[PDB]
This record gives sequence, structure tokens and C-alpha cells, in this order.
Amino acid sequence: LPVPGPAETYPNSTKQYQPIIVEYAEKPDKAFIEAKTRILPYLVGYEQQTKTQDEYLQSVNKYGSYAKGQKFKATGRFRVEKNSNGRSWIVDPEGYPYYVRGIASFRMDGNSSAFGKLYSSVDDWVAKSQKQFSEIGFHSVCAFGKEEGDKAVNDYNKSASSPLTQAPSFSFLAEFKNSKGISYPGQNVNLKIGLVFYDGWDEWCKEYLNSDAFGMFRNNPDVLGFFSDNEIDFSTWGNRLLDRFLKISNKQDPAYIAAAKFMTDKDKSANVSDVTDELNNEFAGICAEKYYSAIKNAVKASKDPELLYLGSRLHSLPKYNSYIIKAAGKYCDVISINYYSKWSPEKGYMDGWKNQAGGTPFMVTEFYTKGEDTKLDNSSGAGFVVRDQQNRGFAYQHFTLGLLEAKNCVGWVFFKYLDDEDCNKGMLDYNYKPYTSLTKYMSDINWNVYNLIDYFDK
Repeated sequence: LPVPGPAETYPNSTKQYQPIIVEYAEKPDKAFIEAKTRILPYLVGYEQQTKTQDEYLQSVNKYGSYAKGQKFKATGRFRVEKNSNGRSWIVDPEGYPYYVRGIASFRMDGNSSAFGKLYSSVDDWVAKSQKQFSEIGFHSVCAFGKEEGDKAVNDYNKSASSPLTQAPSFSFLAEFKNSKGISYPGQNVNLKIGLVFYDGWDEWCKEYLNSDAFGMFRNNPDVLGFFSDNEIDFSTWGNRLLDRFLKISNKQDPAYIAAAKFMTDKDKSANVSDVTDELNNEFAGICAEKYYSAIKNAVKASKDPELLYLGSRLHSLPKYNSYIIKAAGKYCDVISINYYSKWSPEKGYMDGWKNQAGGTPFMVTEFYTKGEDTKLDNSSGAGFVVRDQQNRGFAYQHFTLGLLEAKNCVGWVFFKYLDDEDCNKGMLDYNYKPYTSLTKYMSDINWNVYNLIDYFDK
């Protein structure tokens, strides 16, 4: 480990740490900067409690929930709770607190020759992976499995005694568009959220929840919950949502109609000149309200009202819009947030999320860094570049410690299972080989989340 500097108070915390420096670049061809970083060995007043894989596995149940402390009422299904000190938890079917530690994109999308040498079947792949992941303190796979990955895990969990819990991702807005035989508003996919104003949105959601798309997931205790979309544009850099809706050419478009109505309702002119960031943000919130409420109401009306709705994986500017967070807190069981472009979780914003959402928790559905040591292209994706796998480990510790302090965060998902052929996004390389330097540092956090929480909350 690098030698650290003098103890100092971590920003927005009561706890001290001895900082190290980790270099990072925003893209592989850019200059690296030096970032003060908090790692687990250098937390003042904490010493790593769970030190081996066996110690860890003896402390948790088959879901990865802490088995030796507090538990809550069991309902036979994953659900959301809050403890007396204002911390939210996902609770497992037996009532035990499950701190979410997931892996995204669990699918067989590496080198096929490597796959064949390492795994003898799809079942073997799931089984070996469930064990591999549990040893590192990951227990769930979340999003982007596609049909084959989702079915593989679903089939495995039906017969296995030790599940790999799953959280499938869907594309509700696209599916609605396809069901109705229409185009995106303004012929622009980036305006797809405007589909919530089209005739039949609420009803279509009800039907979709009751359809075969949910057949393997409904009433299935090994399903953590579902995501309805990913990174919906609710305003982007350089383009506000409300401005773009008002500029839709076809003024018969329900999205235009709704935007113009909103303006008129606020005693304003239905023109781009009257639009402010506040108005834009509020309008985006109305869109979010119509989106999330339709989906939550669809779950409640469905054949499985106990399936958790984990949101739409907010990102970019939308995750900072208090109006969208307010909407998501009213309807989502857990608000999902993809968390990019920051070295440190922003505790002021996370505290804002707590208030805005009415106490409904959030989860981080994607975060990572890439290692320059791989020598891969490394240009695709928003994760920062660090020098090597050890520093990916340090970045994982820094980011996750930041999240552990947020009492409204119920956990996270590392993006992702495998590298791309040309980018170090994975916990495993493209030949299905774990980056052991990374997984060591991941394990040290993941095994200790419950006692770290105790340390932060005491």
C-alpha cells in the first residue's frame, strides 16, 4: 500500500482517514490528475473485521444477508425496510437485511473458446459464478443479462439451494412505441419520455406487467426487482427537455401538446423564450411522475404486487433534478442511479436525495474505473481510467465507502461482469479471468459492509 498522509476528516463525515493519492484520467488519452482517496486500511477507528472468505460466508445467509444481528419481518419476498436510526435496507424473503452488492451484465459475452475451457454448460457457468461471486461478497446480478443471461440465472435459481439473485432490465418506452406502432416524438429517440403523454400509456403498462415479458419473474422469490428503462433523457448537456418538446414540428404530437399546456398553465407563453431551468426541471418532473406512477400502478394491479420496482437508472443531469427525484421517491421502491463522472459520491446531493425522495432509498446501479495496465483502447464508457488493477481496487473502496455513509443507499452494482474486447470495464477479462488485484480490494469492502455500516452509524 502507499504511505498515507496525516489524518484528516473526510468531507461531510465525522470520520477521519489517512489519505492516499490515486491518479486518474477522464479518458485514456488525457492527462492524469492526482486525487485524494480514502481506502479501507486507512480509516481511522476501523480495523477490518472479516478477514477471510470463510469468515464472511459464515456470517451471511444464502442471499448474502447478514445473519447474526438484526432482522425484520419476513414476507417471503424481497422488500424495503428502514431501521430506527434512519437507515434503509433491502430485506430478504426471510427478513434478513441484504446490503445490495451486485454485478451488471452477467451474460456469456466473452471469448467463446475461453468459455468452453472454463465452463462445461450454461448451468455450470451460473453455478461457478454464484460461488465465485459469493466469495468476493457479491450476491446479485443486475441488468443487461438479455434473454439468454436472464433465463440462465432464472433456471439455475429454481433448482439451486444458493441463489444468484437477479434484477432484470426492461425497455418500457421502446416497447410501448412498438406496441402502438408509432414513432418517437419528433422522430427523436432522445424525446422518448414524451410517450408518457400518448393515449394508452397507463393501460399499456398494466398489460405489460401481466404479459409473458414478466412470466419468469413474477412471484419468484429470487428476483430482487426490475428496472423499467436505462438512462432516460430527461434533459441533457446542451439540450433541455422542455425546449426540445416545444420545438417538435408536428404540433399534434402529444409531447408538444403537453409542453405547451404546461407553459400556459404556469401563465407563460408556449415558446422557448419563456422557458427557464426551473420550468424545464419542473416539466421533466411531471414527465417522471407520469412515467413512474404508471409503472408502479401497473405492478400494484398485476398478478404480483410484491415485485419491487427499482426505477429507470437515472444518470447525467436527471439524477440531480429534485423534481425527478421527488417523483421517483413517490413511486419507485428503490431509486436507481448510475453514478458517473465523480471521484467521490457527493454527500450533499445524497442527503438531498433522502429529503427529496421522502425517505425512499436509492441504489447505485453502475460505477467503475478502467485500468491503463490492460493496454486496452479504454475509450468507451464514462468510467475513469486509473493506472492499474490495484488502483481500480482503491477506487472501488473509495467510492463504496462514500456510499456506505449514505443511510438512504441500500447498495450498489459494479458495472460490469466482463471487459469489452477493447475496454477494461470488467471484474473479469474478456477470457473470463478475474482481475484478482481488483477482487481482493472488492472483497475487503464487500465482506465488511454490515460492520462498516455499524461504524459509520454508531
